Amino acid sequence: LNPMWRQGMFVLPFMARLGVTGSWSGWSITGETGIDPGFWSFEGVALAHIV
Amino acid sequence: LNPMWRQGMFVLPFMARLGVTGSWSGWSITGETGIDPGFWSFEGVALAHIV
Amino acid sequence: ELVNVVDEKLGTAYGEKIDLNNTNIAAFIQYRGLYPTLAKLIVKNAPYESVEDVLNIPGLTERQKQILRENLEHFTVTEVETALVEGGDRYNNGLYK
Amino acid sequence: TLTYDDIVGTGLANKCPTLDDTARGAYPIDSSQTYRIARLCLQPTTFLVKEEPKNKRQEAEFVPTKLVTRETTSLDQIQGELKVNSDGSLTFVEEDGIDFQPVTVQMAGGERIPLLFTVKNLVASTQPNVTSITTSTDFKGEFNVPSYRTANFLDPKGRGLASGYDSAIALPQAKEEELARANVKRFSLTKGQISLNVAKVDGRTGEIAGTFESEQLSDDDMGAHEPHEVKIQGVFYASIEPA
Amino acid sequence: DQKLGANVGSAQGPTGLGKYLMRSPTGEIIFGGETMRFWDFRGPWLEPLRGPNGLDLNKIKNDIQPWQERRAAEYMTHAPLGSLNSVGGVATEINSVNFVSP
Amino acid sequence: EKLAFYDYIGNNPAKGGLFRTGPMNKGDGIAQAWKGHAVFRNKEGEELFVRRMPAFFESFPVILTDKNGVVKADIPFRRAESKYSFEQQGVTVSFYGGELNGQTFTDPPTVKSYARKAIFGEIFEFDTETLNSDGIFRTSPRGWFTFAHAVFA
Amino acid sequence: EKLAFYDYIGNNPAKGGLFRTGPMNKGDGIAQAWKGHAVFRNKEGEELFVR
Amino acid sequence: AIFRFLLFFQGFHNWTLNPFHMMGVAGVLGGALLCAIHGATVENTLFQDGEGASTFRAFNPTQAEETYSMVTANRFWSQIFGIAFSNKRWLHFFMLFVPVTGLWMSAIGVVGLALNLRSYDFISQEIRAAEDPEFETFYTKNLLLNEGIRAWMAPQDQPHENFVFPEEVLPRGNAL
Amino acid sequence: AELTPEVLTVPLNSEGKTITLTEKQYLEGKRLFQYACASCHVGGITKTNPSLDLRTETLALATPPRDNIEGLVDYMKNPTTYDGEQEIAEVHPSLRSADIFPKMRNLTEKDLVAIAGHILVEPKILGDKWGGGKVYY
Amino acid sequence: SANLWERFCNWVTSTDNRLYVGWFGVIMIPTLLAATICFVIAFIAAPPVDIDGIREPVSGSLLYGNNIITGAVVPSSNAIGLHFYPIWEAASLDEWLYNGGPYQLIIFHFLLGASCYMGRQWELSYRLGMRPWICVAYSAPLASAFAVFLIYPIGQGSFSDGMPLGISGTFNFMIVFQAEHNILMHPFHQLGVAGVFGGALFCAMHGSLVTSSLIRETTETESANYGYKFGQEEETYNIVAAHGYFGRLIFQYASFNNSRSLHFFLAAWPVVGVWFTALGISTMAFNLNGFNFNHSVIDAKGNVINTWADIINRANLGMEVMHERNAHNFPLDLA
Ligand code: CLA
Ligand code: CLA
Ligand code: CLA
Ligand SMILES: C=Cc1c(C)c2cc3nc(c4c5[nH]c(cc6nc(cc1[nH]2)C(C)=C6CC)c(C)c5C(=O)[C@@H]4C(=O)OC)[C@@H](CCC(=O)OC/C=C(\C)CCC[C@H](C)CCC[C@H](C)CCCC(C)C)[C@@H]3C
Ligand SMILES: CCCCCCCCCCCCCCCC(=O)OC[C@H](CO[C@H]1O[C@H](CS(=O)(=O)O)[C@@H](O)[C@H](O)[C@H]1O)OC(=O)CCCCCCCCCCCCCCC
Ligand SMILES: [Ca+2]
Ligand SMILES: [Cl-]
Ligand SMILES: [Fe+2]
Repeated sequence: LNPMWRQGMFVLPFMARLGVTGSWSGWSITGETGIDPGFWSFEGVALAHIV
Repeated sequence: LNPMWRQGMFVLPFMARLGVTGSWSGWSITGETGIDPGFWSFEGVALAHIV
Repeated sequence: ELVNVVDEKLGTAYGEKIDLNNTNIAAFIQYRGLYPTLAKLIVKNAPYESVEDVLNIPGLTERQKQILRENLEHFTVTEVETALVEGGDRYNNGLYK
Repeated sequence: TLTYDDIVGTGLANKCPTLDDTARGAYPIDSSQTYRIARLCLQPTTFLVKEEPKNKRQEAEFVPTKLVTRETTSLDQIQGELKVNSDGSLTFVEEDGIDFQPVTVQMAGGERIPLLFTVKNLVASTQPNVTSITTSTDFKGEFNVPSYRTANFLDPKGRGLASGYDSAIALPQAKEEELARANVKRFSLTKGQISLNVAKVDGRTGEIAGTFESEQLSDDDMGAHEPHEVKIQGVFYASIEPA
Repeated sequence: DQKLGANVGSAQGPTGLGKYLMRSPTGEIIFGGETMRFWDFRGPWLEPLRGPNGLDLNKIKNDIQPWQERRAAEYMTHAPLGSLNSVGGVATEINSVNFVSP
Repeated sequence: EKLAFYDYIGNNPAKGGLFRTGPMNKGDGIAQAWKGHAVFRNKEGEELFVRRMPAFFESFPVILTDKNGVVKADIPFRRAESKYSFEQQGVTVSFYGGELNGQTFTDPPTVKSYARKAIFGEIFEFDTETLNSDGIFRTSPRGWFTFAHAVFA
Repeated sequence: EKLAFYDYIGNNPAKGGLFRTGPMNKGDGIAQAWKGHAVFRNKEGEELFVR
Repeated sequence: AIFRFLLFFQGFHNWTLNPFHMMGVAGVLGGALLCAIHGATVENTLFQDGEGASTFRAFNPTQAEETYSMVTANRFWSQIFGIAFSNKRWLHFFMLFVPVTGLWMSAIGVVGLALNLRSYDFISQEIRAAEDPEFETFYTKNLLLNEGIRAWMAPQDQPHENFVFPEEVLPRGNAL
Repeated sequence: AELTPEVLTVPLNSEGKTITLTEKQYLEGKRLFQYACASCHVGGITKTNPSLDLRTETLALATPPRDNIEGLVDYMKNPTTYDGEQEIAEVHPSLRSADIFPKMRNLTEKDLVAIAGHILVEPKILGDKWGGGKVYY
Repeated sequence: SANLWERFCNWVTSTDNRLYVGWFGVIMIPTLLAATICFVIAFIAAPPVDIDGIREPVSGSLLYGNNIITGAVVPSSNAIGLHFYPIWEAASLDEWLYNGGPYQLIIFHFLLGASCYMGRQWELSYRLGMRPWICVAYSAPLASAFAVFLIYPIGQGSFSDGMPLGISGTFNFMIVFQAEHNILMHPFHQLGVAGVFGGALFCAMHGSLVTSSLIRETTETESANYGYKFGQEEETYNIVAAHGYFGRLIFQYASFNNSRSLHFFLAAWPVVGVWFTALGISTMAFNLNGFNFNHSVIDAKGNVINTWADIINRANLGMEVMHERNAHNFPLDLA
């Protein structure tokens, strides 16, 4: 009932469309837990671009 | 219980110290009614300076 | 409604006399010959349903029971308060000089 | 056997003893000879936190959590009598020991969930008629879960229960009805459930081992907010002796 | 406090950490309080209380020797704390004990 | 009421902060009415007096003394050995003139509440809603004029 | 619930305004739960339908 | 008697949290840096005007050439720090500006403390700290230190007030 | 405002009888108090057990009474718990344990009396300070 | 290629680089970059840290409710003490951030780099044929960073007692220090402010005198600074006119006339003063504190006559009594 597109998320969906659906903090777009996104999480992608 | 110096008035007291204690709208600093401040009201004073 | 149990306790017998069910062990030092041996026994031996129940502590010598009877007027008894008894606070409530 | 220095820093100290795959026998109960537990030990493996189903009641499940503290979880040196009951059952009654360890775990969001993992005042029981303790001889019972923080604890603005400030001294003329909950400290006390299921016995030396599962509430921070429901799974080790 | 009838093993301090005994980050049973930083200390007076997992609750409960108690008291009251003008104690102490650890 | 209003520390220019902007009403709120003079007494009937707050202090403890200045009651920090808690002393408060005129309060929280307020002098009723006040004292125009001209000079 | 949520005009992109800034949650609010399907009837028992 | 004046301003005014004071220390501390760095720079970029090792005698009291290599000084700091002076006239005015400006800012802060118009608190912080008992910053920590300073000092520091603070009303942590 | 012999008059025994110390004794006691007590009893407190102080009132409610020269002197030889139901000379400095507490070897009975006198004179001078801790510093 | 390694060494050592990457630079540059990057990310986004090891997390980052003034990087846990706590010593980063992991990574990398920074201040001076000792002046502020970030924690037995990486956090370190050590009443500290005050003093002294005795080469409506060109032969100010003035302000022989003796004094005073203040922190890292004149002067009866030293002590108790609320269980603070 409270997905990204309700929270005015604009960049987040474009990262989810191509694979990146997890965070280093543990949560995930699909709503799963215990998953290991590796480096390429939302933080990772954001990190990369800044560099 | 709610005088000028409680409402953060800075210029208003200096206008009352020298005579100007009424408004064109009817009220007055002392708290009286029916009074006629003439032209030299707080509005009047403010008006003059602008001119 | 929300209330501070300790401050509320101070409006009872506790806060006027030594509560055998709550008050910290160091309080027994303000009366003659109560502290080391006896106060340990009092505290260690559970709560009491009445002041007099302290005379029934198993093992008490005839002299110990004598001393206790003397200081009964300085004792009271209230409901056991968790905030005051938990964490071993009756042996050390973090208070010193 | 290994000395202190043979354990230091290895983390082995936070590990309950284990039995070999062999030891799967059975320990006998005289029922006319008193028994006690010289050493019960509980070692956590997983901390599960039941998530709040939001407003939308949809039934909630337990979710895994990351251990944000370190290897300080295990309970050890537990002791008490293992009295034999009329119906031929066994009930353990804890006396003393390292019966509690403050644990703090993180969640998906990043929320830290601090809890007081404990088994204080444990009263576990078994099945009726248990002449010999075999593999899987369920122990079940309750324990007490005292407030995470004790009476003397003060919040960052100095307020506390047994000590500290009476109110929000930083807002001298603010309305107090809203701050009520945060000014008035409450001491929480609740019950817990645990079940110790044996997996390895050893009638010779009289030491059993297996796994446990316990449930309890987490810290409510002196009654400032609602506590989380926690499920805790791990392994245990008990040393039974006549005495 | 143990002599006063306190169960040091299960005693809960203000933070809920362990008034007298707690665990080191690797699981060893150590002394509680701010003294958690000095859990690396080894000393003749203290070692006989140490077990294979750190401080043994059983030795602590009934193997404490008198020479150890007064040793602890001695060293406790002779910590390397002092002033330049040699006044033993914390910066807020009163003049009396003229001492500064060598 | 006007006369009583001057005997309230929330009109003291020495109270406030450099970045505590806005009128004094953003602080304690718009004054509505005088609750009345609070008289504190203990079980023996003795009248106690609240030690007022010096301008220097951001926060001040609640202490009650008699005429001779002997401490009879207070609000303890450590309860473990409190001798003068409002509960132990049966402190009560009565009001004369004003909103709370003729009324008496004996329940410790309520009594301690007003005692907590008497520190500031005469107790008043404020409107905190309107201006969304934060309950933190602010200085008067008298304070600001003095500051600016002292710096400028 | 998710399926029912899509059948709500407050998620229709054709609703809103040019200067109605922020996420969709600044509008109707953060969706908490599905109150449920509402069936309307009149005295005769006839089931009615909302346009 | 000056040390207490410091501790007082901390406890009562929270003087360290004042922006005008911070500029103050920045000027003094930064001024004491300029003093050091420039002196060291000059002594270690000197020309050889003598045959002795103690280069002090080798100075010309009657002007003429620059006694130290300004050009070398420039390229040095430009490579270690990235920035460097290149105008002795600006460099020395800068040495005047920094510590004088700092002292003046610290003065203004004190003028505000006269009316007790201090920089004691952050309202946004206090409001959260009130509602939320788990919110703690080094800012919140410091204010608790101030409360202790005020309570324990006031009685003997302000005799004229005839202060009497019962042991029980004294704000204290655990054990201590 | 001086150390009169009026101040140096302290109770000798339980039966009301008193003794008057001299300025030599006081100083000597004060010096000996630093030598063997101050370590744990600085300013009338007890670092290794803050629950029991050297207040005259505390010493009076002791068992036996230790609020006199005689009480204190006996204590320095055969120390007991507050109720007196247990001898603690093994973990407390005393004459019968000078082998364990070397500082007490030198101490002779004069020294004991001086020290005892010191404990009774200080609160007469310092007052609440002598008993309390950092609060009264 | 004349030889790859030979060329590499020539490039590193090259004085034709915009920024002199020295041999010390080979260590400095990477270490300083890790320190800074880790710092910036932490100060903004790091989660609360259980500094006192009492499971009482302290948030000090922007995103977690702080501003510049309050925000800080919180020292490692007291449960860790002096133990080495790298990322690869934690079960997870969540754990690493909770126990104040970043702090060690920063202070260690900084202190290392800041040391090599001193090493480079020699190297470049060597490559350019100028005298050394500039780095010796920088040893004073560095020795302070060392004392505050490393020496004091070593002495006290935990890095949690090291100075936090933040404004308000720095204030806490001081206030507490004063309580536990009475630093204001310590000679080495007093020498420090003497050096710092005198420094600012002499900085203004030298600054003004020189800028006031400038030779005229500028117009009335033209910046007086333009009367100097980069790379001059002769001096831009009348040092003999400067000495003539200052020599009359006090008295001749109490005035400098030797520019070299002047600039030496300008450098010596603050460096030496700060050196002692750094030694002060390093000394009080082993609990050799300031003068204790508590209850010193007493009257003929024995009553305690208070001094300002006592008034200081009351302020100190309050700090002592209130700091680290829930961290203490026992009477004496021996940690
Ligand atoms: C990093 C540490 C640091 C630093 C660098 C500073 C820096 C400063 N502080 Mg400070 N402060 C700090 C931390 C720090 N603070 C902390 C932690 C506290 C505790 C809260 C304070 C509390 C504090 C207070 C309370 C005050 C300062 C003030 C000041 C400023 C003025 C100091 C000065 O030049 O006096 C120089 C003072 C003079 C009066 C100069 C005139 C002296 C004459 C000319 C000398 C005559 C000498 C004579 C000829 C010789 C005879 C003497 C005889 C003995 C021989 C300066 C900007 C002061 C300020 O802002 O004032 C505006 C001030 O009042 N500070
Ligand atoms: C075009 C690309 C684009 C799109 C589609 C979005 C979409 C969105 N952004 Mg976003 N954003 C973008 C680029 C974009 N962003 C960029 C480049 C930045 C960096 C500055 C941001 C920074 C940003 C922030 C900080 C936030 C958003 C938020 C949002 C969401 C709310 C929508 C909103 O507030 O609209 C508002 C739209 C308008 C007010 C329309 C403005 C049109 C102007 C006034 C026309 C100007 C005409 C011109 C002056 C005429 C002169 C010409 C004449 C002389 C000829 C939405 C998903 C919010 C969010 O995350 O939601 C929770 C939020 O808080 N955005
Ligand atoms: C100096 C004369 C003066 C004085 C004493 C006042 C007094 C007052 N004004 Mg006011 N005002 C003035 C001039 C003055 N005004 C002028 C000229 C304007 C036109 C812009 C206004 C516009 C104005 C508005 C719009 C409002 C007030 C309000 C108020 C009241 C609230 C006070 C307040 O918010 O302070 C706040 C004070 C500060 C935040 C102090 C700022 C100090 C700065 C940050 C220092 C800067 C240092 C500098 C950058 C350092 C760099 C130097 C370095 C490089 C060396 C108070 C009665 C309010 C009111 O009516 O109350 C109900 C209100 O809403 N004023
Ligand atoms: C606390 C620090 C401090 C002190 C003690 C100090 C001292 C001095 N600075 C002077 C000068 C200067 N100071 C300057 C910039 C600075 N000075 C600074 C900080 C200081 N400067 C800072 C930070 C700066 C940078 C802005 C300049 C630019 C000058 C000068 O031109 C001048 C000089 O010649 O430099 C060498 C001298 C003025 C002599 C004078 O007027 O005597 C005559 C007047 C007398 C004797 C009356 C003074 C009476 C004072 C007000 C009361 C003192 C009370 C007691 C006597 C003192 C003891 C009390 C203490 C224990 C607190 C004097 C030696
Ligand atoms: C884990 C290992 C990671 C390995 C990293 C990968 C290799 C490093 C790649 C570097 C890429 C970035 C280039 C930067 C260019 C530059 O700096 O100037 C370019 C100049 C020009 O010279 C230079 O440039 C010349 C070519 S040209 O002129 O630039 O075209 C060249 O000929 C000459 O050799 C050379 O000196 O380089 C220099 O002057 C050399 C010094 C460079 C200093 C590095 C930064 C120092 C940081 C100190 C710590 C700061 C702390 C944080 C500060 C906020
Ligand atoms: Ca939750
Ligand atoms: Cl603190
Ligand atoms: Fe110069």
